[PDB]
Amino acid sequence: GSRIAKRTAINKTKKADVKAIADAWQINGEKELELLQQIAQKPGALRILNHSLRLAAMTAHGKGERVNEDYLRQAFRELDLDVDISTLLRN
Repeated sequence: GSRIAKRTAINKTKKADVKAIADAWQINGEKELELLQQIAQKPGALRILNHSLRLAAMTAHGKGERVNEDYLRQAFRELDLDVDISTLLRN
């Protein structure tokens, strides 16, 4: 049957919801792999933050993106997380 995972999982938890955004994606290379080493398998909640957390892997964001632990925030924050990171950007 359907292979739906355990929805409602703990994606970046709530307390680590903004701390993961820092050590979660390209923040170091070994400390970020750990977070996802136990987060993309038990998220069930990205979507909400994924709207702009999809950047965690998008290291080419041609519009606004830093290059380091900050990049993450400048990736899923430099924009807004409501429409700029949606599917609407160009003209």
